[PDB]
Amino acid sequence: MKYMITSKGDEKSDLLRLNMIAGFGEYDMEYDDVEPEIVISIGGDGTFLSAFHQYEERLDEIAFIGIHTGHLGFYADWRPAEADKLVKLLAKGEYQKVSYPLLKTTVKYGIGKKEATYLALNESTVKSSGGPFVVDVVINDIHFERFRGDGLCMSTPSGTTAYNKSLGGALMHPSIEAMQLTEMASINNRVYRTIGSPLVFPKHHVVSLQPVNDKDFQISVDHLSILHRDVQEIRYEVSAKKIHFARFRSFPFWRRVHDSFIED
Amino acid sequence: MKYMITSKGDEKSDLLRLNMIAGFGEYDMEYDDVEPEIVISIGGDGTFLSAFHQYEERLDEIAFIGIHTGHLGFYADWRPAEADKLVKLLAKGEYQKVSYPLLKTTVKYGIGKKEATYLALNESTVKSSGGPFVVDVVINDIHFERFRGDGLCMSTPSGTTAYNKSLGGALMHPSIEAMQLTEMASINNRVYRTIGSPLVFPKHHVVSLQPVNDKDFQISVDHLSILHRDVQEIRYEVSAKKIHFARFRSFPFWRRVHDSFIED
Amino acid sequence: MKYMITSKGDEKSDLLRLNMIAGFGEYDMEYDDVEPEIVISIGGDGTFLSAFHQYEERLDEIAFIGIHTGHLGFYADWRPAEADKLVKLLAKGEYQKVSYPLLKTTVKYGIGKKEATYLALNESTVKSSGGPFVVDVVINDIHFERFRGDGLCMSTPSGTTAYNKSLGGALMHPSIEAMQLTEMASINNRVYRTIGSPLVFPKHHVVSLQPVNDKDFQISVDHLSILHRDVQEIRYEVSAKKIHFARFRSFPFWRRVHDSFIED
Amino acid sequence: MKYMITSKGDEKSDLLRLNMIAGFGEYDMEYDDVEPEIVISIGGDGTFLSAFHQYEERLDEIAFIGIHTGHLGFYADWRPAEADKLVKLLAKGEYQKVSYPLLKTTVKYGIGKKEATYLALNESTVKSSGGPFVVDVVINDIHFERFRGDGLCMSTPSGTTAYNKSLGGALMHPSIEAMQLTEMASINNRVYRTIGSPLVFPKHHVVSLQPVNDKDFQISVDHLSILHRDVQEIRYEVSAKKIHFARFRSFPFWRRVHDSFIED
Ligand SMILES: NC(=O)c1ccc[n+]([C@@H]2O[C@H](COP(=O)([O-])OP(=O)(O)OC[C@H]3O[C@@H](n4cnc5c(N)ncnc54)[C@H](OP(=O)(O)O)[C@@H]3O)[C@@H](O)[C@H]2O)c1
Ligand SMILES: NC(=O)c1ccc[n+]([C@@H]2O[C@H](COP(=O)([O-])OP(=O)(O)OC[C@H]3O[C@@H](n4cnc5c(N)ncnc54)[C@H](OP(=O)(O)O)[C@@H]3O)[C@@H](O)[C@H]2O)c1
Ligand SMILES: NC(=O)c1ccc[n+]([C@@H]2O[C@H](COP(=O)([O-])OP(=O)(O)OC[C@H]3O[C@@H](n4cnc5c(N)ncnc54)[C@H](OP(=O)(O)O)[C@@H]3O)[C@@H](O)[C@H]2O)c1
Ligand SMILES: NC(=O)c1ccc[n+]([C@@H]2O[C@H](COP(=O)([O-])OP(=O)(O)OC[C@H]3O[C@@H](n4cnc5c(N)ncnc54)[C@H](OP(=O)(O)O)[C@@H]3O)[C@@H](O)[C@H]2O)c1
Repeated sequence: MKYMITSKGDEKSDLLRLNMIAGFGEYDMEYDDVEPEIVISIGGDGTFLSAFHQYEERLDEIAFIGIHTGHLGFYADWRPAEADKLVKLLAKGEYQKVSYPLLKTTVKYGIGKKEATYLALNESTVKSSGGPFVVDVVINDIHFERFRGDGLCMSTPSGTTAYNKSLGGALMHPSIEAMQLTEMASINNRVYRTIGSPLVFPKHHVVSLQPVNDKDFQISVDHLSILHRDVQEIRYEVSAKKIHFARFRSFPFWRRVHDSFIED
Repeated sequence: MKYMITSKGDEKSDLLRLNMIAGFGEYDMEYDDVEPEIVISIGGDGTFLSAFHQYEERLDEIAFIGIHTGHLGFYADWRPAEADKLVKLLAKGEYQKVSYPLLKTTVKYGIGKKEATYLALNESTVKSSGGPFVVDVVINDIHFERFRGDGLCMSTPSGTTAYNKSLGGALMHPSIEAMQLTEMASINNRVYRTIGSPLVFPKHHVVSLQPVNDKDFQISVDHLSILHRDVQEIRYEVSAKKIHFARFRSFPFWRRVHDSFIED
Repeated sequence: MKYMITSKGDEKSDLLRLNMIAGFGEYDMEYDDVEPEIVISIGGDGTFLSAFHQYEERLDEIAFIGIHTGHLGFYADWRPAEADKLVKLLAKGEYQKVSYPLLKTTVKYGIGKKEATYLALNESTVKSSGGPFVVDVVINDIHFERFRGDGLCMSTPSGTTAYNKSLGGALMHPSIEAMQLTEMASINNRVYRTIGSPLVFPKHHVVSLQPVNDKDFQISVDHLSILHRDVQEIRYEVSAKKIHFARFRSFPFWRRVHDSFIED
Repeated sequence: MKYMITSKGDEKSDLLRLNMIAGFGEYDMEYDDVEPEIVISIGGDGTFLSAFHQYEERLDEIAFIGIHTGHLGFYADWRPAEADKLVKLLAKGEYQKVSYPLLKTTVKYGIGKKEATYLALNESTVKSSGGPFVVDVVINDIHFERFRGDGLCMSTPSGTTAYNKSLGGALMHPSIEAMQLTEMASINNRVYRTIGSPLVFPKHHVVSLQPVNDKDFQISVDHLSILHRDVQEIRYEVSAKKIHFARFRSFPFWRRVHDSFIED
């Protein structure tokens, strides 16, 4: 079946890439970066995030795999030393698929726009253009809070180990179909009030951020960060779409969390 | 159908109880506190927790309802002024059922014991007998961390608004079948290391606490707190059992959270 | 003695300003905004911060007073209804002086620059140009940590109720001659490590931030926020300079904290 | 001059103790554990805390030194390998003295008692007898907050690296004459309100905890933890008394913090 390999582009990753391609030549197995059915990422988690966003229109037709050339990421998942074993396993068709939830982000504007929709594997965040940051937070059409602070982060389950974590969020097992909202430096006094706690939302729950003042926002979706102007609504929900992984071997989520934060 | 009413036992709750009983006399509707199919709690959330634990062997045959005589709890849910409307609605059989996940706790001992199993609607916690507190945390048979601190809290989704919240935990929608673990005053230096973050676990995941030193622990299950001696394992998992509520009207979880923490 | 009055510039503040000026005409008391000995701020804390920064070269020759036209700020301190009583008290010379510590910030560059020095009443912060943020933190010439995250905040004691607070910092009584450093969304895993906790530093302690990558930083000093380029060092220390307040009456710091965050 | 040595009482500490005593025999230098002028602690920080509490009536006449037989504590401060060098230095009278602030705790009761006063080098804490914990917090005679939660911790500056830290407190340089108050699992909703933040208090500020319900409290002072009954007031203040250290060499506080929490 058709595959492609992205590389971080340093000496180590390119050489491993060329080796795997040569390895794949002894099977069938066809290189195709337009319509791959396997996408192998070699580098780190940032490399892996770029690979996902490259093929974010073909998610239902692709199974991703990551190899880490340094740490040990949460998306890659294979050591360089295991590259040969992986070539043989991929070529044999010797894998089950595992799916992780994604986050759908919708930015609505005033005319012209032309709403934009984004898909995130880690998180989307919102901050001001700089700028006091003030939004009304609306959960399933009901006004929940007026947030004043530095911004908000909405994380997928596999994104919980990233930005979500730095902000005091929970780590959620990625079999849970949910998104998690954390505060960045909320202001709380006797007049301005936020929940404080991170909030975890199931599928079909919609979290809507609405401008109070100030309709310009710096919005991030994984690595991408853009200033959006004349924003009417930022709308968060668990995507109907999933990312599929090829595995292969047991490497439990909590073991990855252990290895990354406790040690090994 | 058979019902019973528990009261907080102050003047206000007893009178509302007697009124509802009189109200129920005009229907059928039979009072029975041994095998009720409806359990109405009048008081607060503590009243409601006592009602659940009274009937924790009959959960699959009961639908609970709470009335709050002060605040506004997360389990009750009806204002005293709505008592008459509720009598008519209960009597008519005019309700759908909503189910919340429960937490199963297993305490294993050395001979004699005779493991004990407990069911929690809010949380179970563990602290020392007093006492440095040190446990090994084992997730699905794999050693995750050695926790040193004041204790650990394992919360259900509806318990997230309680003890879980005070500890920095996430608020989780109770449609999510999960349990959440938070730290109490963890010790972290270059030698002792915990994850820090709260952890959210799906069904079938098992979290096991094992003594390092020190086999005596003060274990809480909702209101109940007991010193357990010669403990070999404390085992946490999402229960297969659920609590059923009678509703009635829309009162969304996030609206309850809003009313309780933001205002109204 | 010579005074001046700054106003927030809304209807309420301008009218109170003109009234106080008329009131001051019945005494002596001379209006002078070039070399005032009394600076009265009417508005909020932002108004007060602007007044301080206007006269930050004459601090040793000035006594500040704030009037709040809405809340209740930490710098103002007088209700509009008390304006007449304040005119008489100021004119009589009926006040003792109270001094608060200030924060000195030094930004060093590569040639050309021409180091810049700034004085802060609340805090100075550092974030990236956008941009992973990574700095080496050096305390009294010794390398303390490599910080990776969103930024750092260094707060004076009276600034602790502001940005410092949102970040998890301690509230410090302003009689303590100290500065406090908090983290913004620090990254911590088995490889990247920060202290986590806020750090409180006495006089003469120097905290130095040094670029790792990336020599461009968005630096704030109270309201002012500038992108500095080709930065070699950001240097934090308790200033030798103090701000002087005129009081008047007892309004204890902890009472102000109570009124602002608990209620009243 | 007269000295004494306490040991942790394991094989390693006793042998080092006997060696130092033999070493001290070649000077003058007299062993006296009733009225020592030098107290050397060999073990860890717990060993050191016991040594301080042994001689807490003679603080003004003593200079303490700690040797750590494992880690690296904040009070000891010398490696076993440096024991000989330390004997010679102590015997020569080749040291300046450094003083750290202490915390005075006063427990007032109803008749009989007979107030008790305690001195803490790390912290004093308060929790319930078990037991919802509810106290009124009164700062300099003014009611600041009604705290509901698990307890409160009041830490000295050198205690900030201990229990204070686990609770989210600031690390304070021990040249600052201050005490710091942190919350343990505070309850906060629209009805019950605490400050959240840690509070840092200068000398002469008095923090008073008063029972709301419930006059029984589990009070800790460093290692000591006692249930006090029929309590009317717990009163916290920076002590007029200081602990004196013998040094010797530069080992800056922030370097100790680095070594203990970052690495080395
Ligand atoms: N304060 C914060 O915690 C903070 C601030 C901004 C952004 N971020 C995170 O960085 C990600 C991408 O940022 P960027 O492209 O601008 O580069 P970046 O900030 O330099 O990347 C940050 C680090 O996040 C790691 N990472 C990626 N996914 C992760 C996951 N699911 N769990 C744990 N760590 C993960 C990456 O690992 P590799 O080295 O293997 O690539 C990288 O080292 C975002 O999606 C966000 O989660 C965090
Ligand atoms: N530091 C803390 O946050 C802390 C410490 C110990 C226990 N607790 C909580 O208290 C519960 C029972 O404790 P207790 O029997 O010993 O009496 P308690 O400590 O005096 O009760 C604590 C409060 O928790 C409220 N509560 C109960 N369930 C809740 C929920 N799901 N969400 C938000 N608040 C809730 C109760 O409301 P009502 O007034 O309506 O009854 C009560 O006022 C435990 O299950 C635990 O969650 C909290
Ligand atoms: N996430 C955060 O907590 C956050 C983010 C950015 C900036 N800030 C704070 O805002 C200050 C100025 O910001 P800005 O000029 O850009 O306008 P701003 O962000 O809109 O002002 C923020 C608020 O801080 C209040 N404030 C000022 N000094 C304070 C103090 N010492 N204690 C408690 N609150 C205080 C002001 O009160 P008034 O309404 O009376 O003016 C204002 O409402 C900064 O010095 C910083 O402390 C906080
Ligand atoms: N959750 C918590 O963070 C927690 C809970 C209870 C008590 N404590 C702390 O433990 C101290 C004594 O407790 P204990 O007698 O019952 O024995 P313990 O709890 O077993 O001792 C706790 C640890 O604290 C260390 N320590 C002592 N002073 C310190 C300091 N100033 N900075 C950093 N670490 C320090 C000790 O080091 P050594 O091994 O060298 O002796 C010991 O390992 C208390 O004074 C309190 O600060 C902390």
